[PDB]
Amino acid sequence: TFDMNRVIDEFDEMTRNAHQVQKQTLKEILLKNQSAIYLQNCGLNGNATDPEEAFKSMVPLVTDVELEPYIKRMVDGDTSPILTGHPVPAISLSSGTSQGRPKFIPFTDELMENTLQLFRTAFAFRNRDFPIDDNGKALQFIFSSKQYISTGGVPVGTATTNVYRNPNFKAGMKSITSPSCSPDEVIFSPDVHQALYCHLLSGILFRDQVQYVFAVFAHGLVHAFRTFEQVWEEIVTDIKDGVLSNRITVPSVRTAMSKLLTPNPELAETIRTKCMSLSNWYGLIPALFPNAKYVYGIMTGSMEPYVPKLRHYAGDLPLVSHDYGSSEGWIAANVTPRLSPEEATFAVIPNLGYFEFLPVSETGEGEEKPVGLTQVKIGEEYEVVITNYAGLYRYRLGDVVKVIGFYNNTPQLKFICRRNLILSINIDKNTERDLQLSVESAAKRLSEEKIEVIDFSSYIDVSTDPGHYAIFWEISGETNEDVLQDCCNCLDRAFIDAGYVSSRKCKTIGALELRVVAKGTFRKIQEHFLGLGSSAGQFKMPRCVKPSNAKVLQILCENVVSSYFSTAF
Amino acid sequence: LPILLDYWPSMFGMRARVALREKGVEFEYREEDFSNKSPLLLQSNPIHKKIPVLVHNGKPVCESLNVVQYVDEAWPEKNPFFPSDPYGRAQARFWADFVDKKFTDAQFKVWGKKGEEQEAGKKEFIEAVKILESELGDKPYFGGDSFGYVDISLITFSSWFQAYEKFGNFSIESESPKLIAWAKRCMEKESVSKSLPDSEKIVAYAAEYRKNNL
Amino acid sequence: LPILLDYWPSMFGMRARVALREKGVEFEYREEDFSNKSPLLLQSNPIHKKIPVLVHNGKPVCESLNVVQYVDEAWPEKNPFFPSDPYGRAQARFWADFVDKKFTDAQFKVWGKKGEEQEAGKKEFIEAVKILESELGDKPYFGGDSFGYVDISLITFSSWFQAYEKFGNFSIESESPKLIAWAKRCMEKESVSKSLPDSEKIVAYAAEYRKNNL
Ligand SMILES: N[C@@H](CCC(=O)N[C@@H](CS)C(=O)NCC(=O)O)C(=O)O
Ligand SMILES: N[C@@H](CCC(=O)N[C@@H](CS)C(=O)NCC(=O)O)C(=O)O
Ligand SMILES: CC/C=C\C[C@H]1C(=O)CC[C@@H]1CC(=O)O
Ligand SMILES: CC(C)C[C@H](N)C(=O)O
Repeated sequence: TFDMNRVIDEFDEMTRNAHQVQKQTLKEILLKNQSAIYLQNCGLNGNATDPEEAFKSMVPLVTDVELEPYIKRMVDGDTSPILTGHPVPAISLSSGTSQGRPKFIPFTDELMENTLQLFRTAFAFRNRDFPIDDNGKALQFIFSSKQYISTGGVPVGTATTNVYRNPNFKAGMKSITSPSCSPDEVIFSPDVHQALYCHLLSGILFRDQVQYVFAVFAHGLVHAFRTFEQVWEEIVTDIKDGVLSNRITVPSVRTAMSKLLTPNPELAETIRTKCMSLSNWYGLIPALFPNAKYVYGIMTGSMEPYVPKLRHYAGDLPLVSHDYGSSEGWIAANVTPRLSPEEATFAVIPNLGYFEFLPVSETGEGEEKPVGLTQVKIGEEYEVVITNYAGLYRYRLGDVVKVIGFYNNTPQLKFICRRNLILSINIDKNTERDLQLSVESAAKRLSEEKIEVIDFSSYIDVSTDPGHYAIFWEISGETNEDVLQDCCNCLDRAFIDAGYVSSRKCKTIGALELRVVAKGTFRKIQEHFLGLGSSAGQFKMPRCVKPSNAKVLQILCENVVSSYFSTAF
Repeated sequence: LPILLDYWPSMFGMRARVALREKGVEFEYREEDFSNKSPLLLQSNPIHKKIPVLVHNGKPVCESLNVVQYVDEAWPEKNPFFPSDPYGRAQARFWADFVDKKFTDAQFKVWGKKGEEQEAGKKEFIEAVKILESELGDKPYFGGDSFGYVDISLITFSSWFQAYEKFGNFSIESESPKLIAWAKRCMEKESVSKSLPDSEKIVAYAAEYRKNNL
Repeated sequence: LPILLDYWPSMFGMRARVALREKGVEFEYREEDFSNKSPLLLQSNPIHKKIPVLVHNGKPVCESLNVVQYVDEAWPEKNPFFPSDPYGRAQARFWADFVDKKFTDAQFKVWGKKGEEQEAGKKEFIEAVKILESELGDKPYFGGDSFGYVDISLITFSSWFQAYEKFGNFSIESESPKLIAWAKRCMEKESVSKSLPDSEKIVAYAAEYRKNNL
């Protein structure tokens, strides 16, 4: 049960207990999982009285390539347990690549627990700094409308979908958020670009009680608002006649929205008046719900360029930087949210995992060995290595972060990070160029509609005979299928290489499937990633999914706003 | 500086713009109000009064396919649309003539007329896109091993494909896919990717045309 | 030897014959029965099944004007049909398009029709011959300093001049002596003195056509 003072006190006690709870986090992870086969090869059994020392002297650091076959083993019909343990209820993907290729990680109910608490805690310190009305609401551009099922019959998933469609999500978040404007089915609408418009419209619906505007990211926010600049007159029309735009085709959201609609002409006079009154839409956000106390989102790292466009939108409204973690392990809360984005820092919550740091202090890089978290050095930058319930045990995520200070005894983290970048050579390609060129070729049938392609992805399905390619697309508007069908053909026609030519012309690799997905999917991916625990080197999204990639994958299937197999061929 | 007399939905004006931009000319476009055909246009073709019209050396160059061969011959050093043999040239010209007859009239029928006229036009264009699909066979383009003469000739019809799909209430793609398929392939050329206006608008122009004449 | 599929009263087929003969190319003449089209006509043109069609190097070329350009491009060594410049080949193409359509449509209403279509047709033909006389400015030929492209395009309508003189009841010569006599110059050439059948035969033929279809 969420309250302000007790949780912050316990959080104070806890951050001050940083060593014990960290050490205990280690013990707990391993108590739960003394059985890991990874660990068998390492010599573990638990207990003893040199545990921490034994773990750190006996267990080698690991990369995405090496963790790939094992969680892959878990996901594909070998429903089996491995690097963590339990076949997990879901699996993630990780930005940057595993040699150009897919990265799999386990999701457990622990990951849901950390989730509520960090936000339990987060909202508490922020509402400590930005107190909300206990009867108002929030404009949250959040989505987890999609849920794919892996080929072994096992769920593999995003942080969003798995949290939002989690059984404990609704009851758990009931007390620590202002109630969502959107009915869950539209949030979970098989069409989230249309649902996004419905979301624009939903948060817009209860503005006067609305206490914050939220996206995980500033870029998410700005995406919403440039779109706002595009569609406000249409929204006026839709909401006005009590009849929704012909833009909207999926019946359950249409069903829910008709439940929301009756004809109301006066207010249009209002919105039109205010909206045309602005100077280049500056300060749009306080214009919509003028008593929102904040704009909330991740403001650091590769999102720093999106803080300003958003600031333009935010006007003089304060920007509060969001905390930092993902399914791969939670890292740190901002408990002083009143701090500006440029100075925003996030302090580590210690039972979320057992975390260690490799110093770059020598040159670049530096053959120094990992030292503890309160053993880390102020002002210096270290790489995060993660041990938690997410499949990570002493795992190199590949990201560099800086110590600005300590809140009591737990250290304060800063990100000036962006790409976790080096790469290696692939096989979800059909080169980066070939795939990218491909979307380019196909997307211009859409360009004819005054729309540009925002983002794209892909996938190898080998449950099917023959197996098939799935191309995923993020565009700026609803359209017809015919052009999208057309597009899929071009995705196929853009793969200029002779090889692909052999199979699909013969047909021993099946017709590519274009499953068009809805707005914000790749936004779901960026938002989950930069927030992901390590250091904002977290944004080069892998472009085609081998069976071993997941975070994009849960998000794969359910918002097929349409999905097709080439009627050519 | 080449002056082009053009019309936003002219598939033919588009033949001109695509041709020129395919080559390497920087040129100016002037939009026509065919209710008020220009002093320079009425001097370019005082009887047809039709576009596209490219003006070079103060010499009016008229008719779309005429204008694109003009494109070839006015800058003969970089991007040829024909191949080297005379027979290949006659094949490409052959097929450009193909683009211009039963193909153009049939689309004219599918978005311009209805009923007894419509289905005639509908089976005509499916037939056309089928002989088309047959001769495309495999080639990335049409008139050479690269972006060709008639590539320019028939690519420009692929923004009206939306128009045809809707009033026809068809889908010209499950009957002959490699065609539209080749089209969004040809859209990657900066020659057509900046010369051709939006198809919802093109759709809407045929909608205006239809609403006028029912 | 190149193989021409043709039709003896066809003006367009005469255009082809004219081109090869103006050159010096030795070719074999073939008459097609549209009632009983030969295997090669069917195997060269699966779609239009129309004449003329020349088989050369085992590759088929169809349409008369295509042919002529095919003939110029394959034999560019002795008597060139087009000017060297882009802009003159331009005008020639422009004017080759003019006689093939409006002049051929108008003429089509003259010999093949009755009543109002024939009267309006008469007006169209004399206006069009008036324009041809005007563009000609007053040139001896059309397409180059010697016998040219659009001369070749138009000259085969001179074998039908007589049929237009009879059915349209007009003298294209008292109104434009320059075009008929443009033809009567060009008639001194074996390309026209051996390609265009007697105008008597075309007159009896077209009159026969008007007997067959009502
Ligand atoms: N084959 C011609 C067709 C051109 C044509 O018919 N253009 C029409 C546009 S539909 C035009 O300019 N009409 C003049 C007018 O509408 O007054 C070309 O490619 O230029
Ligand atoms: N573009 C062709 C079309 C000509 C055309 O229709 N020619 C007549 C010969 S006089 C023809 O072949 N008609 C075929 C038929 O009667 O079905 C050309 O100019 O040669
Ligand atoms: C523990 C937080 C779980 C919910 C987190 C998600 C949000 O609702 C904002 C982003 C955040 C992800 C992040 O902090 O990395
Ligand atoms: C945990 C979620 C609510 C948000 C998370 N950053 C994601 O996009 O997956």
